[PDB]
Amino acid sequence: APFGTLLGYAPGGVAIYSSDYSSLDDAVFRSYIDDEYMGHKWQAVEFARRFLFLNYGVVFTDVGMAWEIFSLRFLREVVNDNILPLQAFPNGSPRAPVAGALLIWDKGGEFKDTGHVAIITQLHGNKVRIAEQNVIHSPLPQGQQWTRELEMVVENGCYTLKDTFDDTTILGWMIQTEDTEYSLPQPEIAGELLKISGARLENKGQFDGKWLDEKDPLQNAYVQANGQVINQDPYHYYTITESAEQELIKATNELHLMYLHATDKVLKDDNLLALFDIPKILWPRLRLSWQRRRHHMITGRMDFCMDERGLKVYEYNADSASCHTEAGLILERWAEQGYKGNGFNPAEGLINELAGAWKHSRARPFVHIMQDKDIEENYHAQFMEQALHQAGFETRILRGLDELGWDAAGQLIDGEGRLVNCVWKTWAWETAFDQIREVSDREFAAVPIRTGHPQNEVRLIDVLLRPEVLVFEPLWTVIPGNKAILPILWSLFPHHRYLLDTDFTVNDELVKTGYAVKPIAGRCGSNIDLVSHHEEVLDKTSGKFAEQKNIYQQLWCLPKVDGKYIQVCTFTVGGNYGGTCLRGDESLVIKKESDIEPLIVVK
Amino acid sequence: APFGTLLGYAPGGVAIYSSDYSSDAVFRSYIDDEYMGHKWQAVEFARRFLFLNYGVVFTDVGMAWEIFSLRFLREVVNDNILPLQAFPNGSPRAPVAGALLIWDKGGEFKDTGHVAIITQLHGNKVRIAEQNVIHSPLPQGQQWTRELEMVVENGCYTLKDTFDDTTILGWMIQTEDTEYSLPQPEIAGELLKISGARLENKGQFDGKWLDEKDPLQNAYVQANGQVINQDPYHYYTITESAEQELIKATNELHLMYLHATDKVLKDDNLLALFDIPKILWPRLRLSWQRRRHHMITGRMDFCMDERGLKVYEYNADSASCHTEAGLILERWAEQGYKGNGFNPAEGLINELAGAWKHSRARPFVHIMQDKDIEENYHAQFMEQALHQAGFETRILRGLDELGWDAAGQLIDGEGRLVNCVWKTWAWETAFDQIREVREFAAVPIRTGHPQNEVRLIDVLLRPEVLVFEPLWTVIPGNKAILPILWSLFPHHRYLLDTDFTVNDELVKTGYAVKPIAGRCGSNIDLVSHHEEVLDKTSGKFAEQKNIYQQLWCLPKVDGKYIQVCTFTVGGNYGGTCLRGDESLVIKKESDIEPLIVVK
Ligand SMILES: NCCCCNCCCNC(=O)CNC(=O)[C@H](CS)NC(=O)CC[C@H](N)C(=O)O
Ligand SMILES: Nc1ncnc2c1ncn2[C@@H]1O[C@H](COP(=O)(O)OP(=O)(O)O)[C@@H](O)[C@H]1O
Ligand SMILES: Nc1ncnc2c1ncn2[C@@H]1O[C@H](COP(=O)(O)OP(=O)(O)O)[C@@H](O)[C@H]1O
Ligand SMILES: [Mg+2]
Ligand SMILES: [Mg+2]
Ligand SMILES: [Mg+2]
Ligand SMILES: [Mg+2]
Repeated sequence: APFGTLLGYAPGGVAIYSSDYSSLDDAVFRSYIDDEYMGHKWQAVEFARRFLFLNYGVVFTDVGMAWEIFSLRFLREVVNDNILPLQAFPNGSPRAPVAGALLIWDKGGEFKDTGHVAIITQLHGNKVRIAEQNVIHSPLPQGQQWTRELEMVVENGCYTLKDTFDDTTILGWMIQTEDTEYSLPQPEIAGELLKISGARLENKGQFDGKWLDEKDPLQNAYVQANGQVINQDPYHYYTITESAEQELIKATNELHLMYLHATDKVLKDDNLLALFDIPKILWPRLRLSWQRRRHHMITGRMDFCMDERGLKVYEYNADSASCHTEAGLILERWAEQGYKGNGFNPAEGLINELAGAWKHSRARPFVHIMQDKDIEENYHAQFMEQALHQAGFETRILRGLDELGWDAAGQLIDGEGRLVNCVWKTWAWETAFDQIREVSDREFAAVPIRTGHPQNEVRLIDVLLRPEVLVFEPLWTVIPGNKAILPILWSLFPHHRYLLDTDFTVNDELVKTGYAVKPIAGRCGSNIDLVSHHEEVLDKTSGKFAEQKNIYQQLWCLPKVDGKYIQVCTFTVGGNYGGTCLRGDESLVIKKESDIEPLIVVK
Repeated sequence: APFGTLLGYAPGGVAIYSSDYSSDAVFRSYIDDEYMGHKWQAVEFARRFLFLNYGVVFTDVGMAWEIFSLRFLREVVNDNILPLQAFPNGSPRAPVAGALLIWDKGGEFKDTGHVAIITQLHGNKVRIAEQNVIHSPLPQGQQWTRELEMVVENGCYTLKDTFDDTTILGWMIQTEDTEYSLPQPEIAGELLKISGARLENKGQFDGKWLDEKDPLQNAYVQANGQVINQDPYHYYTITESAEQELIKATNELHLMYLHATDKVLKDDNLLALFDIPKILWPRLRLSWQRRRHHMITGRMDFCMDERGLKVYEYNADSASCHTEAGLILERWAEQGYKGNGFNPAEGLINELAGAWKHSRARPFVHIMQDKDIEENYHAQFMEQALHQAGFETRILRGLDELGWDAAGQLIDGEGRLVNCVWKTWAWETAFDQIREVREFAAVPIRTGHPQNEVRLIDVLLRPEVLVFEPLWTVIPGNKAILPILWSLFPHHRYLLDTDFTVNDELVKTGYAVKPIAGRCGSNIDLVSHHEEVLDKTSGKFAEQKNIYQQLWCLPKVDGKYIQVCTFTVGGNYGGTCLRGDESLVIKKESDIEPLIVVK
């Protein structure tokens, strides 16, 4: 049957289409049910997820290949962002494969690389019936709600299934419950596959002069701020196994959910929100932003620590994040100029990933881009405008605020006399939050913004907080961006493998392990204080946030490879993994002036 | 400045438009799916300000002065209810900024009254931001319309308006602090009495007073001939005071009811009390979330009299008697009424059309009714509203005309895909078809069948089909919610103590036993405080769970027991009607009584 042909339904009346493409017949491939993404039309995963959502209102995180599903340990309940537990069971197990359970196949034979995922509709005395997409492309029998039957075998309490193929491996089934009995543990990876490795290029004088094309305005923009220099030794680059990246993608999609699951919890209790030191006048605004703009986050960066010790996360820059051009364009150019290998730059598709985000965002036709007057932010801004243009939107880059002004009534318009109602800022939300605390001793009934002024002096706050102006990133991003959320994440996912015990007061265990003091609203590594268990200040950086609240996070020093400390950074575009990049530095603390270290994933 | 001209903004960037009409749906002001008011009255700005700045809103009200009588506020993002206090102009409680300032109708603010927002409080005056008082631009960047003179004498704060014939009721603050505040006003039971009357038997109803060549009117006749009740020359009346009361009571209980629904769907232990097949629960939740604002109409059962105003149930699901108060009674009054009074359910047809316009319903709506000449006009009365709303309709009587195609897609007796459906059928009926059956992995509906034999669930629970009323409505329409409303709003003036067991209290006051998912007064058991069964009705729900509601027998005016019913159209009062009965139990076979409101 043709691609998209309704072949029939599964229990509850869930459609099953023919995913049969054909070299004889890009965003339209996204399957959505309202604002919730189901998958890719019409893979096995898309159906599996849509089945669970339409029938149980739950969904499993984003996954590259279907076989990967078997490694997940939880599902998300949509209507409340609540996380439920998911258990795994091997083929041939005491825990019986009940109807509604997930059945996963491992890449192999009939499912060479992708693997497979299906749903069990009904169990029997010696056979189970299942529903699945992308494996059968012919219209099912009228009324039959299952695509294939599988010979089950019950022996002394052990349920085993035999597929209808002779070259496929049925991993097992998955059930949503707290009863861990008979289940398999959460797969931890071999630390050795997580270590960072350094390497060098054959110095054929590849980066001796103008290797960065200055014809390209974007690259020339980069130079204007950094010249023809990415990092000290441009002939040296690090690498990570494909196994390691997979891990990163995994830990990125998972921590994203966790972060939102906690963001949603904080906005549901004034006792927690009260900890982020955010102007009480904005609380209602935060909650509204969280509710109506739940899926509007464009991108964010996650700081990690990776090596033999395992993978841990330092912070999640969900509000403002740079380094997009670096791992995005410069490195591509770097590789294109000097890397003659088989590896690949993990951020070689960030621009495209962004355009996709913007297309599916509800941003308006014309988007004013707000940046500071730092020539250092010119390329970051132009890098995004490019993505925006690729998405089709129209833009105009605003440098500073001198161009803004109000009409007679009080409407926010730009220099050319146009109305500003949708902006993408490079400005941190915290900066706007400060223009509020300046006049904190006044009793204002609402956020103190100007809708008019003699000198026509517009302020950052007089824009981002102007009700009818749509902003990216959404206001709620400030919550998962504030480090005050770490203690809560630990409180919610205690002892999680990617987490570090964090608290507002140097508790007891932090003491015996050492810890890092970090301002909740900081960044660029400012005012960071590392204290080991021997109560010795391993390092201390200055900064302006020296007067904010702090949080204490169990120490977990960055690894040192080839004379530098290497931190790993993954990107999140629209909630899913978007790429990776390294940030090396002489000190344990990555600061603003750290360098970008070329990275190549090898197989 | 002409209509809808931006004059300026209030603190927080809340626009203020010129509501100069001198220069029909287009007038509704929204912010997303949430209603803000009528463009561009005072109430509109006041509400939009509270929603934009604090994420809260206040219930629908006829006039602005009516705000002062409210005692709650709804926080959108969580459908949670917040307490609101009212203070008189001259109260020790200073009028802080962000508070509502209500003007009682009078002088400059004749019949409407008025409401504004206190932006900044000084020491000798205050500044406010209103909307329907001016109509000219505001000074460049001025975030306030007027400054009012505040006088402070011995702990008390007073305010003088700029007009000499206006009356300032006071301000309102959302606080738990109840000091200095005004207790919620109550109405003298004497105005709540239901009076009886009679028309001049000039012989106006002795023959064919029903047009009959009006598909609707005729439809009605095919089921009941030319009769509405026993004596067409007798009617009842209620004061405008009582109607406004009935309206206030409706709007409030509606919110109260959804607050309980939102709660029920957030706690498994609670939802478990309704006996709704677990398999559906996820659907229920999903429905509440996505269909929150898609309810079209519901009906409330009230006991009104000197004693006060109590509500028995809220038929949020399968309504009824719409045509009655809606049309027939209009043909009644038109035909035989002379007085100045009016029918409280006249513009019901328009209220529904309005609700339908703003519903997200698909373009072609299939109307599903059972095969009873009785439900015909109810279905055809609704169809007319849809048509006035611009939607296309096709009435399906029974499930025979339906069928599937090769793939398994639902279609009507003309091969058209059925995707939008307004049902008269009760959701509980569908639920039963699920109880009839295996450890099914989902709602057991059919997508194919040898005889092409479709069932009710095979339609209502089919994903791509958009049903009205949405699934979540079965919660507020299930009597199990009563015990919860009591737990949430203890001794609320409109609620009656209800429990799933005859607690001590009920025993002393007497009670009514009623099946949680029943209707039409089926299996109703009324026991007195003497412990004597006052009345009993048999029924088809005898076996399901019950709840006990403290007895509170309907009044008896002119030989019959009069019960009052209010309609809800889009979560707001849509009209009123009566239902008399020889007995204390209103049933499916009870008559409708012409109701007239007089001032
Ligand atoms: N001849 C022109 C006279 C113009 C008088 N303008 C005085 C304005 C005064 N204060 C107001 O307009 C507020 N008016 C109101 O109270 C009115 C009545 S339709 N009600 C509505 O806005 C309905 C709101 C709606 N019921 C809701 O619930 O939000
Ligand atoms: N718990 C920790 N253990 C060891 N080093 C840490 C820890 N937390 C932070 N650091 C170091 O400090 C730097 C700054 O902390 P980070 O969490 O990224 O905040 P930001 O960059 O926003 O200031 C990191 O890049 C890392 O090198
Ligand atoms: N607490 C009560 N005290 C006295 N009569 C009651 C009480 N509750 C219900 N009734 C009577 O029983 C009838 C049926 O109850 P109701 O709550 O409307 O359920 P339904 O009409 O759906 O069966 C009402 O119309 C009313 O006359
Ligand atoms: Mg960092
Ligand atoms: Mg940071
Ligand atoms: Mg009822
Ligand atoms: Mg009733």
